[PDB]
Amino acid sequence: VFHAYSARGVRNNYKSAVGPADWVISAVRGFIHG
Repeated sequence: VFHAYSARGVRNNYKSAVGPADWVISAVRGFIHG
């Protein structure tokens, strides 16, 4: 399909994974200095 979707919802769901992404990325950069 290519209309029944909702980009405004897909992205809105992405910004979510971004929340924890800070932890994951934080652990990466945090371990780098480890």
